[PDB]
Amino acid sequence: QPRKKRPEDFKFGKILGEGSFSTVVLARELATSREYAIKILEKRHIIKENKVPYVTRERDVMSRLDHPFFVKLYFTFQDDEKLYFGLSYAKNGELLKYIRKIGSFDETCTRFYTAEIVSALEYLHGKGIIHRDLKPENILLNEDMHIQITDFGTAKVLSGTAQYVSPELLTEKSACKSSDLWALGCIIYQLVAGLPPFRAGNEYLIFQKIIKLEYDFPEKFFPKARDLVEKLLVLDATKRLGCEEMEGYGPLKAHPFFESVTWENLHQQTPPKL
Ligand SMILES: C[C@@H]1CC[C@H](C(=O)Nc2ccccc2)CN1c1cc(-c2ccc3c(N)[nH]nc3c2)nc(N)n1
Repeated sequence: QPRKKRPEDFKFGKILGEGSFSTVVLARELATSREYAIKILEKRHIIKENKVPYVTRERDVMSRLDHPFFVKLYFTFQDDEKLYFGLSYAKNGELLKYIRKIGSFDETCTRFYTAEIVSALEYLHGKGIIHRDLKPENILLNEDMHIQITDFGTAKVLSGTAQYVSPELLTEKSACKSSDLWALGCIIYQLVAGLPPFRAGNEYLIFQKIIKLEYDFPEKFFPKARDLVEKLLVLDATKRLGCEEMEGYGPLKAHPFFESVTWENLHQQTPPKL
Protein backbone atom coordinates (compact mmCIF):
# COMPACT_ATOMS: atom_id res chain seq x y z
CA GLN A 1 0.00 0.00 0.00
CA PRO A 2 1.16 3.58 -0.81
CA ARG A 3 2.56 5.73 2.06
CA LYS A 4 0.14 7.58 4.39
CA LYS A 5 -0.90 10.87 2.75
CA ARG A 6 -0.79 14.27 4.51
CA PRO A 7 -2.48 17.69 4.20
CA GLU A 8 0.59 19.08 2.38
CA ASP A 9 0.07 16.47 -0.38
CA PHE A 10 -3.05 18.36 -1.50
CA LYS A 11 -4.18 21.70 -2.81
CA PHE A 12 -7.55 22.36 -1.12
CA GLY A 13 -10.33 24.27 -2.89
CA LYS A 14 -14.04 24.87 -2.46
CA ILE A 15 -16.38 23.48 0.19
CA LEU A 16 -18.53 20.65 -1.21
CA GLY A 17 -20.63 19.93 1.87
CA GLU A 18 -21.11 21.12 5.43
CA GLY A 19 -22.54 19.62 8.56
CA SER A 20 -22.46 20.22 12.32
CA PHE A 21 -19.67 17.63 12.79
CA SER A 22 -17.66 17.67 9.54
CA THR A 23 -16.93 19.55 6.29
CA VAL A 24 -16.14 18.13 2.85
CA VAL A 25 -13.65 20.07 0.73
CA LEU A 26 -12.51 19.55 -2.87
CA ALA A 27 -8.78 18.70 -3.01
CA ARG A 28 -6.29 17.97 -5.80
CA GLU A 29 -3.54 15.52 -4.95
CA LEU A 30 -0.34 17.25 -6.14
CA ALA A 31 1.64 14.15 -7.17
CA THR A 32 -1.17 12.66 -9.32
CA SER A 33 -3.42 15.56 -10.18
CA ARG A 34 -6.42 13.43 -8.96
CA GLU A 35 -9.39 15.19 -7.35
CA TYR A 36 -10.93 13.87 -4.11
CA ALA A 37 -13.70 15.08 -1.78
CA ILE A 38 -11.84 15.19 1.49
CA LYS A 39 -13.99 15.03 4.58
CA ILE A 40 -12.39 16.88 7.47
CA LEU A 41 -13.39 16.25 11.10
CA GLU A 42 -12.08 17.97 14.22
CA LYS A 43 -11.17 15.24 16.74
CA ARG A 44 -11.94 17.41 19.80
CA HIS A 45 -15.41 18.31 18.53
CA ILE A 46 -16.26 14.70 17.64
CA ILE A 47 -15.26 13.57 21.14
CA LYS A 48 -17.05 16.40 22.95
CA GLU A 49 -20.23 15.73 21.00
CA ASN A 50 -20.00 11.93 21.46
CA LYS A 51 -19.88 11.22 17.73
CA VAL A 52 -17.00 8.75 17.76
CA PRO A 53 -19.24 5.77 17.02
CA TYR A 54 -20.72 7.43 13.90
CA VAL A 55 -17.32 8.40 12.52
CA THR A 56 -15.97 4.92 13.12
CA ARG A 57 -19.06 3.38 11.51
CA GLU A 58 -18.73 5.53 8.36
CA ARG A 59 -15.03 4.79 8.01
CA ASP A 60 -15.65 1.07 8.39
CA VAL A 61 -18.62 0.89 5.98
CA MET A 62 -17.23 3.19 3.26
CA SER A 63 -14.00 1.17 3.19
CA ARG A 64 -15.84 -2.11 2.51
CA LEU A 65 -17.99 -0.86 -0.33
CA ASP A 66 -16.78 -1.66 -3.79
CA HIS A 67 -19.57 -0.82 -6.24
CA PRO A 68 -19.85 2.05 -8.78
CA PHE A 69 -23.06 3.53 -7.22
CA PHE A 70 -21.32 4.40 -3.94
CA VAL A 71 -18.88 7.05 -2.88
CA LYS A 72 -15.71 5.16 -1.89
CA LEU A 73 -13.27 5.88 0.97
CA TYR A 74 -9.74 5.73 -0.54
CA PHE A 75 -7.50 6.77 2.35
CA THR A 76 -7.48 8.40 5.78
CA PHE A 77 -4.92 10.44 7.66
CA GLN A 78 -4.69 12.82 10.54
CA ASP A 79 -2.81 15.80 11.91
CA ASP A 80 -2.80 17.12 15.48
CA GLU A 81 -6.35 18.48 15.35
CA LYS A 82 -8.17 16.81 12.44
CA LEU A 83 -9.13 13.53 10.75
CA TYR A 84 -9.18 13.46 6.94
CA PHE A 85 -11.12 10.91 4.84
CA GLY A 86 -10.34 10.83 1.09
CA LEU A 87 -13.68 10.15 -0.69
CA SER A 88 -14.86 9.88 -4.28
CA TYR A 89 -15.55 13.28 -5.81
CA ALA A 90 -19.01 13.34 -7.46
CA LYS A 91 -18.74 16.44 -9.64
CA ASN A 92 -22.44 17.07 -10.26
CA GLY A 93 -23.43 17.27 -6.61
CA GLU A 94 -26.78 16.27 -5.07
CA LEU A 95 -29.75 14.65 -6.72
CA LEU A 96 -31.78 17.21 -4.66
CA LYS A 97 -30.29 20.03 -6.75
CA TYR A 98 -31.57 18.37 -9.96
CA ILE A 99 -35.05 17.87 -8.63
CA ARG A 100 -35.16 21.57 -7.63
CA LYS A 101 -33.68 22.66 -10.93
CA ILE A 102 -35.92 20.78 -13.40
CA GLY A 103 -39.02 20.55 -11.22
CA SER A 104 -39.83 16.89 -11.56
CA PHE A 105 -38.51 14.07 -13.72
CA ASP A 106 -40.23 12.58 -16.77
CA GLU A 107 -40.92 8.84 -16.75
CA THR A 108 -37.75 7.77 -18.60
CA CYS A 109 -35.54 9.67 -16.11
CA THR A 110 -37.57 8.52 -13.08
CA ARG A 111 -37.22 4.88 -14.20
CA PHE A 112 -33.49 5.08 -14.89
CA TYR A 113 -32.51 6.76 -11.62
CA THR A 114 -34.91 4.67 -9.55
CA ALA A 115 -33.35 1.56 -11.12
CA GLU A 116 -29.84 2.73 -10.15
CA ILE A 117 -30.99 3.37 -6.54
CA VAL A 118 -32.63 -0.08 -6.39
CA SER A 119 -29.47 -1.75 -7.76
CA ALA A 120 -27.33 0.15 -5.18
CA LEU A 121 -29.58 -0.94 -2.29
CA GLU A 122 -29.50 -4.54 -3.58
CA TYR A 123 -25.70 -4.43 -3.32
CA LEU A 124 -25.71 -2.75 0.09
CA HIS A 125 -28.35 -5.01 1.59
CA GLY A 126 -26.61 -8.05 0.14
CA LYS A 127 -23.69 -7.08 2.38
CA GLY A 128 -25.91 -6.88 5.47
CA ILE A 129 -25.64 -3.07 5.62
CA ILE A 130 -28.59 -0.72 5.98
CA HIS A 131 -28.15 3.01 5.22
CA ARG A 132 -30.91 4.32 7.57
CA ASP A 133 -30.74 7.91 6.29
CA LEU A 134 -31.14 7.66 2.48
CA LYS A 135 -32.33 10.92 0.83
CA PRO A 136 -31.87 13.06 -2.29
CA GLU A 137 -29.29 15.09 -0.35
CA ASN A 138 -26.91 12.12 -0.08
CA ILE A 139 -27.53 10.57 -3.45
CA LEU A 140 -24.85 12.33 -5.49
CA LEU A 141 -24.25 12.46 -9.26
CA ASN A 142 -20.88 11.87 -10.86
CA GLU A 143 -19.44 13.59 -13.92
CA ASP A 144 -21.16 10.97 -16.10
CA MET A 145 -24.50 11.51 -14.31
CA HIS A 146 -24.62 8.10 -12.62
CA ILE A 147 -25.48 8.04 -8.88
CA GLN A 148 -22.98 7.75 -6.05
CA ILE A 149 -24.52 7.31 -2.62
CA THR A 150 -22.68 8.76 0.39
CA ASP A 151 -23.06 9.75 4.12
CA PHE A 152 -22.76 6.45 6.02
CA GLY A 153 -22.48 7.59 9.66
CA THR A 154 -25.97 6.28 10.47
CA ALA A 155 -25.44 2.94 8.70
CA LYS A 156 -26.27 -0.28 10.60
CA VAL A 157 -24.24 -3.43 10.04
CA LEU A 158 -26.32 -6.59 10.55
CA SER A 159 -25.02 -9.09 13.13
CA GLY A 160 -32.96 10.53 10.31
CA THR A 161 -34.29 13.37 8.15
CA ALA A 162 -37.95 13.93 9.02
CA GLN A 163 -39.46 13.67 5.53
CA TYR A 164 -37.98 10.22 4.83
CA VAL A 165 -38.32 8.66 8.35
CA SER A 166 -40.07 5.25 8.32
CA PRO A 167 -43.00 4.63 10.71
CA GLU A 168 -41.06 1.91 12.59
CA LEU A 169 -38.67 4.59 13.83
CA LEU A 170 -41.57 6.66 15.19
CA THR A 171 -43.32 3.74 16.90
CA GLU A 172 -40.54 1.28 17.79
CA LYS A 173 -37.30 3.21 17.60
CA SER A 174 -36.18 0.33 15.32
CA ALA A 175 -34.93 -0.04 11.70
CA CYS A 176 -34.24 -2.81 9.15
CA LYS A 177 -33.56 -3.21 5.40
CA SER A 178 -37.19 -2.23 4.97
CA SER A 179 -36.53 1.27 6.35
CA ASP A 180 -34.32 1.96 3.28
CA LEU A 181 -37.19 0.67 1.06
CA TRP A 182 -39.57 3.16 2.69
CA ALA A 183 -37.05 5.93 1.91
CA LEU A 184 -36.94 4.63 -1.68
CA GLY A 185 -40.75 5.00 -1.89
CA CYS A 186 -40.50 8.64 -0.75
CA ILE A 187 -37.69 9.36 -3.21
CA ILE A 188 -39.59 7.88 -6.19
CA TYR A 189 -42.59 10.01 -5.20
CA GLN A 190 -40.37 13.14 -4.98
CA LEU A 191 -38.80 12.44 -8.42
CA VAL A 192 -42.25 12.19 -9.99
CA ALA A 193 -44.22 14.85 -7.99
CA GLY A 194 -41.29 17.19 -7.40
CA LEU A 195 -41.99 17.21 -3.62
CA PRO A 196 -41.68 14.59 -0.83
CA PRO A 197 -44.97 12.87 0.03
CA PHE A 198 -45.10 13.74 3.76
CA ARG A 199 -44.87 17.55 4.02
CA ALA A 200 -46.01 19.87 6.77
CA GLY A 201 -45.20 23.03 8.68
CA ASN A 202 -42.81 21.47 11.19
CA GLU A 203 -41.20 18.13 12.06
CA TYR A 204 -43.89 17.18 14.52
CA LEU A 205 -46.66 17.43 11.95
CA ILE A 206 -44.65 15.44 9.39
CA PHE A 207 -44.26 12.60 11.93
CA GLN A 208 -48.00 12.72 12.55
CA LYS A 209 -48.67 12.23 8.84
CA ILE A 210 -46.18 9.40 8.48
CA ILE A 211 -47.72 7.26 11.23
CA LYS A 212 -51.19 7.75 9.70
CA LEU A 213 -49.91 7.21 6.16
CA GLU A 214 -51.42 10.60 5.31
CA TYR A 215 -50.27 11.58 1.78
CA ASP A 216 -51.87 11.46 -1.65
CA PHE A 217 -50.86 11.36 -5.29
CA PRO A 218 -51.16 14.24 -7.79
CA GLU A 219 -53.25 13.49 -10.88
CA LYS A 220 -50.17 13.66 -13.12
CA PHE A 221 -48.47 10.68 -11.41
CA PHE A 222 -47.28 7.87 -13.75
CA PRO A 223 -49.70 5.00 -12.86
CA LYS A 224 -47.05 2.26 -12.74
CA ALA A 225 -44.89 4.52 -10.53
CA ARG A 226 -47.93 5.09 -8.33
CA ASP A 227 -48.48 1.32 -7.94
CA LEU A 228 -44.80 0.88 -7.04
CA VAL A 229 -44.85 3.68 -4.44
CA GLU A 230 -48.00 2.16 -2.94
CA LYS A 231 -46.14 -1.15 -2.51
CA LEU A 232 -43.25 0.62 -0.71
CA LEU A 233 -45.00 3.15 1.52
CA VAL A 234 -46.65 0.49 3.67
CA LEU A 235 -46.93 0.88 7.46
CA ASP A 236 -46.17 -2.81 8.07
CA ALA A 237 -42.48 -3.02 7.23
CA THR A 238 -42.66 -6.78 6.47
CA LYS A 239 -45.03 -6.08 3.57
CA ARG A 240 -42.84 -3.66 1.61
CA LEU A 241 -41.79 -4.82 -1.85
CA GLY A 242 -38.09 -5.75 -1.72
CA CYS A 243 -37.99 -6.84 1.91
CA GLU A 244 -36.97 -10.44 2.90
CA GLU A 245 -40.54 -11.41 3.86
CA MET A 246 -41.60 -10.37 0.34
CA GLU A 247 -38.77 -12.49 -1.08
CA GLY A 248 -36.33 -9.69 -1.84
CA TYR A 249 -35.11 -7.88 -4.92
CA GLY A 250 -36.41 -10.30 -7.55
CA PRO A 251 -40.07 -9.25 -7.22
CA LEU A 252 -39.08 -5.56 -6.80
CA LYS A 253 -36.98 -5.51 -9.99
CA ALA A 254 -39.80 -7.40 -11.79
CA HIS A 255 -42.34 -4.66 -11.06
CA PRO A 256 -44.10 -3.35 -14.23
CA PHE A 257 -42.65 0.18 -13.65
CA PHE A 258 -39.19 -1.29 -14.60
CA GLU A 259 -40.39 -3.20 -17.69
CA SER A 260 -37.89 -1.64 -20.08
CA VAL A 261 -34.91 -1.73 -17.68
CA THR A 262 -31.80 -3.76 -18.38
CA TRP A 263 -30.52 -4.41 -14.81
CA GLU A 264 -27.21 -6.10 -15.57
CA ASN A 265 -24.92 -3.18 -16.48
CA LEU A 266 -26.71 0.05 -15.56
CA HIS A 267 -23.44 1.78 -14.71
CA GLN A 268 -22.33 1.15 -18.35
CA GLN A 269 -25.47 2.67 -19.90
CA THR A 270 -25.80 6.33 -20.90
CA PRO A 271 -28.25 8.11 -18.57
CA PRO A 272 -31.24 9.91 -20.16
CA LYS A 273 -30.72 13.68 -20.39
CA LEU A 274 -32.36 15.66 -17.56
C1 LIG B 1 -20.99 16.94 5.35
C2 LIG B 1 -22.12 16.10 4.80
C3 LIG B 1 -23.44 16.50 5.47
C4 LIG B 1 -23.54 15.97 6.90
C5 LIG B 1 -23.33 14.45 6.96
C6 LIG B 1 -23.33 14.05 8.42
O1 LIG B 1 -22.72 14.70 9.24
N1 LIG B 1 -24.03 12.90 8.72
C7 LIG B 1 -24.06 12.34 10.00
C8 LIG B 1 -24.00 13.12 11.13
C9 LIG B 1 -24.04 12.53 12.38
C10 LIG B 1 -24.14 11.16 12.50
C11 LIG B 1 -24.20 10.38 11.36
C12 LIG B 1 -24.16 10.97 10.11
C13 LIG B 1 -21.95 14.16 6.39
N2 LIG B 1 -21.97 14.65 5.01
C14 LIG B 1 -21.22 13.92 4.01
C15 LIG B 1 -21.01 14.49 2.76
C16 LIG B 1 -20.31 13.78 1.80
C17 LIG B 1 -20.00 14.32 0.45
C18 LIG B 1 -20.53 15.53 0.00
C19 LIG B 1 -20.32 16.07 -1.26
C20 LIG B 1 -19.51 15.33 -2.13
C21 LIG B 1 -19.04 15.46 -3.47
N3 LIG B 1 -19.33 16.50 -4.31
N4 LIG B 1 -18.27 14.40 -3.81
N5 LIG B 1 -18.25 13.64 -2.70
C22 LIG B 1 -18.98 14.14 -1.66
C23 LIG B 1 -19.19 13.60 -0.40
N6 LIG B 1 -19.85 12.55 2.08
C24 LIG B 1 -20.08 12.04 3.31
N7 LIG B 1 -19.60 10.76 3.61
N8 LIG B 1 -20.75 12.69 4.28
